[PDB]
Amino acid sequence: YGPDQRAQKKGDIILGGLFPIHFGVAAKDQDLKSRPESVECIRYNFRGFRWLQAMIFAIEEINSSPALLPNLTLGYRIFDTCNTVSKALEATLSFVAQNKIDSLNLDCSEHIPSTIAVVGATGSGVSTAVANLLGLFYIPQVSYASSSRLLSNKNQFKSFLRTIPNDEHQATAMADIIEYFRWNWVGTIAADDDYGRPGIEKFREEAEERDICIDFSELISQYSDEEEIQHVVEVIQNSTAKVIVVFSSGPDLEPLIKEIVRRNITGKIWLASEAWASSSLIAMPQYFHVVGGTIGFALKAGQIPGFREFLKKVHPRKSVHNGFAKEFWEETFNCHLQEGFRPLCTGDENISSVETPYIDYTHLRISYNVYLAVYSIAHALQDIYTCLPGRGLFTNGSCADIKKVEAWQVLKHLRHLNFTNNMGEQVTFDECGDLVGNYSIINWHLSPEDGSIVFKEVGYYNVYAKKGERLFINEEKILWSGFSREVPFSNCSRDCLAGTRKGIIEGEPTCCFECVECPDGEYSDETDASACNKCPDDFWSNENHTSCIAKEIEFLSWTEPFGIALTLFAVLGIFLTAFVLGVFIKFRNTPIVKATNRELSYLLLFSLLCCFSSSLFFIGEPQDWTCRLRQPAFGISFVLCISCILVKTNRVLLVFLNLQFLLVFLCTFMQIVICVIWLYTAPPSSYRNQELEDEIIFITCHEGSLMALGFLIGYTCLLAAICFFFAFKSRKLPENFNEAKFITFSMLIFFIVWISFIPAYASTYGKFVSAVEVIAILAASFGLLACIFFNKIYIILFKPSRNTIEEVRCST
Amino acid sequence: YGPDQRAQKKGDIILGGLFPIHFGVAAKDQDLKSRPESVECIRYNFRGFRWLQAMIFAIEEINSSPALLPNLTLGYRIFDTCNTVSKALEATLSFVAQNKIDSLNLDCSEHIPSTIAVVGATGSGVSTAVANLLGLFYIPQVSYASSSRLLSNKNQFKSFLRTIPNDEHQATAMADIIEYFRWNWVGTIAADDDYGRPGIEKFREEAEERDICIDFSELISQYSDEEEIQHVVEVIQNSTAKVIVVFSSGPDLEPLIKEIVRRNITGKIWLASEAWASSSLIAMPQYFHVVGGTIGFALKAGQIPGFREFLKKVHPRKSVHNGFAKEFWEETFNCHLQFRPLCTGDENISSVETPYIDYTHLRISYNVYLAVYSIAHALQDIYTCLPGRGLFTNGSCADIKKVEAWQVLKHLRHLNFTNNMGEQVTFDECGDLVGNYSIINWHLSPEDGSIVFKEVGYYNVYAKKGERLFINEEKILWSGFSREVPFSNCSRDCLAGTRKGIIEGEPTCCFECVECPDGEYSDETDASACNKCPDDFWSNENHTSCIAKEIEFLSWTEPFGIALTLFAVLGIFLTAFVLGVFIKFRNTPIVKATNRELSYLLLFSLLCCFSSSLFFIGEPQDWTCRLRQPAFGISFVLCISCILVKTNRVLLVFLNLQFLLVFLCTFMQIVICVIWLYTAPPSSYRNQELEDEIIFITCHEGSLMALGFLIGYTCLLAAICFFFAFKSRKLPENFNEAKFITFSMLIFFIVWISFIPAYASTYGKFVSAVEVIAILAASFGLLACIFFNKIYIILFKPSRNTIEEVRCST
Ligand SMILES: CC(C)(Cc1ccc2ccccc2c1)NC[C@@H](O)COc1cccc(Cl)c1C#N
Ligand SMILES: CC(C)(Cc1ccc2ccccc2c1)NC[C@@H](O)COc1cccc(Cl)c1C#N
Ligand SMILES: *[C@@H]1O[C@H](CO)[C@@H](O[C@@H]2O[C@H](CO)[C@@H](O)[C@H](O)[C@H]2NC(C)=O)[C@H](O)[C@H]1NC(C)=O
Ligand SMILES: N[C@@H](Cc1c[nH]c2ccccc12)C(=O)O
Ligand SMILES: N[C@@H](Cc1c[nH]c2ccccc12)C(=O)O
Ligand SMILES: *[C@@H]1O[C@H](CO)[C@@H](O)[C@H](O)[C@H]1NC(C)=O
Ligand SMILES: *[C@@H]1O[C@H](CO)[C@@H](O)[C@H](O)[C@H]1NC(C)=O
Ligand SMILES: *[C@@H]1O[C@H](CO)[C@@H](O)[C@H](O)[C@H]1NC(C)=O
Ligand SMILES: *[C@@H]1O[C@H](CO)[C@@H](O)[C@H](O)[C@H]1NC(C)=O
Ligand SMILES: *[C@@H]1O[C@H](CO)[C@@H](O)[C@H](O)[C@H]1NC(C)=O
Ligand SMILES: *[C@@H]1O[C@H](CO)[C@@H](O)[C@H](O)[C@H]1NC(C)=O
Ligand SMILES: *[C@@H]1O[C@H](CO)[C@@H](O)[C@H](O)[C@H]1NC(C)=O
Ligand SMILES: *[C@@H]1O[C@H](CO)[C@@H](O)[C@H](O)[C@H]1NC(C)=O
Ligand SMILES: *[C@@H]1O[C@H](CO)[C@@H](O)[C@H](O)[C@H]1NC(C)=O
Ligand SMILES: [Ca+2]
Ligand SMILES: [Ca+2]
Ligand SMILES: [Ca+2]
Ligand SMILES: [Ca+2]
Repeated sequence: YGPDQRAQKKGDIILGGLFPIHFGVAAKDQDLKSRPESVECIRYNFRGFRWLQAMIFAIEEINSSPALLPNLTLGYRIFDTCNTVSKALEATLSFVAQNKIDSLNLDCSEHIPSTIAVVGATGSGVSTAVANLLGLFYIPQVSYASSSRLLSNKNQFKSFLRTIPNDEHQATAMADIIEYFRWNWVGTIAADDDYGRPGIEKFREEAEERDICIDFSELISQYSDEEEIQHVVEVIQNSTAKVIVVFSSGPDLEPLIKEIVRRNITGKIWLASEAWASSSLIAMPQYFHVVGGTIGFALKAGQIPGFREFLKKVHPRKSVHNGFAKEFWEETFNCHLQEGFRPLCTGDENISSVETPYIDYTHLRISYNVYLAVYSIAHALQDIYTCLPGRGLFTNGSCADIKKVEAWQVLKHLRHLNFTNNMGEQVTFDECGDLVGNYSIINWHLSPEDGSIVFKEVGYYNVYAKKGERLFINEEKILWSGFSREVPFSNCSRDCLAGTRKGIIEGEPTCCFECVECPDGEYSDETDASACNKCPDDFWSNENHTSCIAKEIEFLSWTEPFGIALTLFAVLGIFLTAFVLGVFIKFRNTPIVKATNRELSYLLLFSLLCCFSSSLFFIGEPQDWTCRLRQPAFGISFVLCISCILVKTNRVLLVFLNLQFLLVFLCTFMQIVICVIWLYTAPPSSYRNQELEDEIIFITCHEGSLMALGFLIGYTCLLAAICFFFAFKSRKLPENFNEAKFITFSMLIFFIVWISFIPAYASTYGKFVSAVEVIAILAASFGLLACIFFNKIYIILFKPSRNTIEEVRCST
Repeated sequence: YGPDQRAQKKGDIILGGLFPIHFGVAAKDQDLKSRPESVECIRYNFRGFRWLQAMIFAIEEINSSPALLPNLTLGYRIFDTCNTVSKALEATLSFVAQNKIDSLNLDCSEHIPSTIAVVGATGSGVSTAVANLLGLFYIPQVSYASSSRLLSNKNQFKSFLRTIPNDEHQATAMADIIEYFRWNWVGTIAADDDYGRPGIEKFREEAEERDICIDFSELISQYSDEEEIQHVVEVIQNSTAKVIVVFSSGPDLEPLIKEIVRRNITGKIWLASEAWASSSLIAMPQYFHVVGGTIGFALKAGQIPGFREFLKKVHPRKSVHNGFAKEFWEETFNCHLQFRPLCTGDENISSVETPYIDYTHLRISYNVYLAVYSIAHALQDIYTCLPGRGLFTNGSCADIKKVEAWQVLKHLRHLNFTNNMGEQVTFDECGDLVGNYSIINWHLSPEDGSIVFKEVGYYNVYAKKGERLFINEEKILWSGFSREVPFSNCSRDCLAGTRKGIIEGEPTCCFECVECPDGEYSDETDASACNKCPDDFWSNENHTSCIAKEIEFLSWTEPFGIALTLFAVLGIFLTAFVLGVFIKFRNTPIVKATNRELSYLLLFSLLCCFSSSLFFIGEPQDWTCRLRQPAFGISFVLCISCILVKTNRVLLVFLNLQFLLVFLCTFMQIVICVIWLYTAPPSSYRNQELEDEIIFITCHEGSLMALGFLIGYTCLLAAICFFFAFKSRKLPENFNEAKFITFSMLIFFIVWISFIPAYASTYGKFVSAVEVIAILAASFGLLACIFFNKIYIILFKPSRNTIEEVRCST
């Protein structure tokens, strides 16, 4: 009536199931020279047998309780799929044998039992192929471990339900894990089925959202040959990425793991999915120098309060409704049962003496899914049983009949299901028939007692919280590759420090770059800069281009000690001129003072008080008003002083008011008219220039027109030359204590100071070019004050005042 | 047993058939006392009807010929799938009904026929679901239009064969088309099934190798609701990529196309796969402002001779074995068979424009023809087997009257036949067939206003990589117009003055051009690193290419240097005239009155003084700048020391002593010029620090103390002579010589004082222009004062009486 090896028991209501008792089929090649024969399944799976026992224990538990489904019993027909689509299709063609006869009008035993619900398959290709056929007859299929997203399409899979979350949240969780430890450079490996490809595509979308670069991406399989495995290992070994993300199962990853262990490749960081993070085919001590320190996902554990004793009650003779117990007994103890080199089995053997994954578990993660997968169908049937007329889920509020139940009525009550389990948590299904739950994050260690691999919990993924606040990882429990508390470095290129930029594009992806220094006018202080940023105006870049600092303004100042030293030599001149004026005003109507002109000497001593005070326009910060008055002050004061010297000597002044006060006004007026035309045609101005150096701003003054500056100096030098020539011709003539000799000396000192000044102006730098124009004024101003006046002051004031000051003297 | 309407004919060997007579099914989802019923198909498909008629015509043509399978007949049973997996599984269960009883031991009618082979489905999900159920019983399945790569796995699909190539070459061809027209910013759209998804993953894998950046990737479906369509359209119209690559079919693309038409989105470039490049659902003229100008692939054509005449003979009452003809006659003429009027039987098939009779090429109908003939040649190879040469265990043949499905599968695995067009047909180890592609482009007809597909190229799968694609650019209208090739790059290419230089958290295809700073350049049209311009060169103005620098010095061939050279040669040629008059007119009282031998040592020092100015003209070198200053120093101290001991007033009374006072005064400067050059020598120096455009060649003088000593000693010896000669200006002796000595020593100081501003006021190339005139003025002033008045008296008219020993004494 189907497959030979089966577990079945009769009752009023039949359920079906499909479990992996073997890992696969025998690898043989069909040459088709003869009739094809049925294939054999090779490797025994003990986890699958425990999952099968979960169904039987749940069904018997419901059969023993009068709270759930009174006066009604359950049966089962359970087969083996061997992780192959063909054997699953052979079993599910037996599930639909009665339903298909009525649809094909084939009209032969007529005693075929009916299946109203199936606890579905493990893999996601097997489940799709089963659901394709079960959807024709609306038979519900409650899978416990199929987690592909493609089964959430309710246009194609009308009657599919599951008790496991799908793989969108796990891909997003791996993206959060990679983003958490600050990595960019990864690689991906997938199985070539319906479980690997959507997980890798969702992870690729999530990683491309968060700027994570993928180096290599490969597909592997259980039946891939040797050349493909060698090519994948060459792809892995040619890469600098340490972090590798795997969506695969155990049987699909075991060839690649064995090949990587054979070449002994150490130092990779494996990120595991739910299928192989707890797999005993890969969690072996022999491989721990390759796969140590693996970080992986797990489901949430469950409590079945009587299950281990039921596992221990197994026996190959007392299990008459289980056809799978005999081979479990043979593979567990390595012997042979006599059919009613391997020795003969006896019934007196102990389950606890052999370490197999049948009772070596510490948690229940998929067996709890099988437990709820039976209890959901049981509460759907109970919801059918307890209905009151007029309040059903049908047209007129009518109710289905518990004596005559059809599969689509159970499907309709499974679409509206809300029941509380043994822990007090509520179980419902979505509009896509899904169920949601948390994840655990575990890490592979090495036991110090027996050397096996221990899965220690390091964190959780809480699916109910807001986006960005879901992952929790404790870093103090992670051992990277079984040791090495340092977090490993797994991004492409090392970061550029301050004063550099990411700079050069290469043709590689964005994660790989270089480091280039900034120019000499800009600043950059950040890790991984893409450009260099310009300083604001009147700022210049700091050394190493980390920050930007201010700029220094250079001018002659009032408070620096050189300016303080130059102010006192211009104050001393004023208080020496105001002493000569004091002696001249107090000691008037005396022969020396009255012998020459008294009124011209007052106008000469006022012009000297203007010549000393005209040097203070060259000290300080230049502005507009102190550069439009800087040159006319010197010009007018010196032409007034030189005119008063020239017109006073009286030898060729009156013999060739007064006629001598009118030769001063014209000579100063011809300079005033120049200084008015200059300021009303082309005025001087200030300037803040930055062109000599990039770190010093100089404050200088533009003089405007140079012709009006040439006239200003040429007229003064012309008048001093006329005075020098007219005073040189009277040096021997003694009159007023040999005055023309001292006038000649003063006009010589004026030209000596000018000729000494004209080298020094064109050879100095800023803040020192306004330092020569003060000493050039404060040398001529004492040279025109000493020679004319100090000899007469000595005769008037000191001891020659007894006899030398008289009208008899100062005549020869 | 099975579906209601079918096309069925009895024979000795029965073949199956699965064709899409309809496009899809309706939507009904509720379970309120349903006992849910059969789903209805909606839209009629005439192209699928033509494919079904191709299979029927091939079977009838095989049965008419005595040269292929004699004394035997072929039958058929053909169903409809409506592009649905469930509707195909209902028929496939009817196909395997006899074999299924034996496996389950279900045991009854016994009249169930046995199907030998199935002509497979169109879609790549429907074919997978059929192949899963058909591989149990080893019934072969030959598909005419499924092209997914997932069907090439022979561990899972043990009995599946194809007559259409898979989609590796199509995705590689799309990558070659994109690389040919030089784009790097595209987008992708794929159908959400077993057709679109591996093809778009293969295209992504090929496009990462060729440096093509993808902007967006989205998935569509036939039964998508409204919100997904609005989201996909909003993804499309935020992108700057004009090139969109679609890998889907007609019914899955139609809702998105309708939504893009209603929002009037224009300007995009569509790249079509084989499925919708000839689809009439998308190629409506009302959509031409959106999808006009599409570039797509197409298969290779075929020839079936009497096929149109077979198509023109369909009739609802003369087709007794084809139960699909009644709905065809209703849908073609919009009438009703016994508000739609009542049909008569006499309507004309050529009066209605449908895709049934208007095709102009056969592509998939030839695939159905080749499928049926492949099965027939496998049966003929079974039939003509010689005993002892079989393909079975002991070399034994099969039996044609008791044939089974696995025997036909074994023979189809070893099939090699020739078709009506003269080629060879065989399947490889994955049951795959290899073929070329044609590349077509959508135009608008100027007569009917419809859409015309014009061949612009071919893709050749038998050539070496990089030599497969052929495209004729002269035949492409890029949107129904616009012969210019469009632009799809993320950023425009940089120029030679700039560099490709930013990173934004954006893909490598997107950048911006940063201009090179003053001093750098590039010289390529896409440069990832701006280059520093080489040494002694500088950027021009736009940093697109840089030019050399200008070296600044006073030169021999510039006219100013020529003028200085002439003014220095005139002094030598005037000194050699005074020396000629002094040598010819010797033992005469003017020449003999002073020291004659000491006046020959002064006209040599003047010849050295004029020639010492030629070290300041030209390019500075190491030897010129090491002899530039000592030559001036020794020549001027010799020329001043020969004047100092010549006046004779305080020289011999305060060739015995004059030469021994010349020698010490020149030796005291020779020792300085030896210590300076053997302790701290001067050197040449090229400097670029003043300006970035001009290099200056100047000279470092080394120590400044040994430079100050020369000038100080020279001015000291010129001041002592001035003081000693000023005190004798009135004394008349040898024609008032001390007055002229005073004038010469005054002119020397005037030239020095005039020189000292101009050295510190000039720039480069003019600072060596003042040091020549300052030497050529002192050298003329130390000659004109001394050696002209005497020459005038000796040579010209005062030679009669003034030159005598009675004169030149007072
Ligand atoms: C104040 C002053 C007029 C300089 C000055 C000072 C004191 C002096 C004492 C006696 C006599 C002339 C004197 C000139 N400001 C002008 C300055 O900007 C620029 O000056 C020059 C710059 C170049 C060449 C010459 Cl030829 C001069 C002068 N001259
Ligand atoms: C050739 C020379 C010695 C300049 C020279 C030329 C002709 C001259 C004629 C008469 C007398 C002295 C003369 C000096 N090269 C020196 C030059 O580099 C630098 O010179 C100076 C630079 C700054 C200050 C002074 Cl004080 C001098 C001089 N001096
Ligand atoms: C768009 O970008 C592509 C590549 O990103 C540019 O194609 C390059 O053009 C230069 C100039 O002849 C060639 O040297 C390169 O070999 C081309 N690249 C490739 C990959 O072939 C194309 O020119 C750009 N189009 C623009 C800027 O209009
Ligand atoms: N859900 C996985 C299968 C799976 C989950 N947990 C497992 C444990 C063991 C083996 C397989 C599994 C899939 O879709 O393919
Ligand atoms: N190649 C398509 C099938 C196909 C080819 N041409 C078509 C024309 C119309 C519809 C479907 C098709 C597939 O694999 O799915
Ligand atoms: C790359 O690695 C560095 C450590 O070298 C780390 O600080 C950084 O966050 C990583 N990720 C980036 C740049 O995205
Ligand atoms: C890996 O690198 C080696 C270099 O020795 C090369 O030969 C090989 O083809 C590479 N494999 C890849 C890129 O898959
Ligand atoms: C393999 O790699 C491990 C890692 O350190 C090393 O200890 C060992 O020596 C290597 N070789 C073998 C043969 O195990
Ligand atoms: C299930 O029932 C509980 C209690 O009646 C209710 O609080 C909860 O919202 C229900 N769940 C759903 C999905 O309706
Ligand atoms: C998931 O985890 C969070 C916090 O760890 C917890 O509050 C929540 O109850 C968990 N979910 C379930 C269904 O227990
Ligand atoms: C597209 O543009 C709209 C309008 O600005 C914007 O709201 C949306 O976020 C953009 N992106 C996508 C993916 O739709
Ligand atoms: C669509 O837009 C184009 C220009 O963008 C315009 O010519 C055309 O008429 C539009 N079609 C409509 C509004 O139907
Ligand atoms: C198929 O038949 C042709 C015709 O003789 C022959 O040339 C060819 O070698 C055969 N085999 C293959 C694999 O094409
Ligand atoms: C395929 O394309 C090439 C290029 O034109 C051509 O030579 C060849 O004949 C075509 N057909 C076949 C069957 O190879
Ligand atoms: Ca009970
Ligand atoms: Ca690359
Ligand atoms: Ca025949
Ligand atoms: Ca991005």
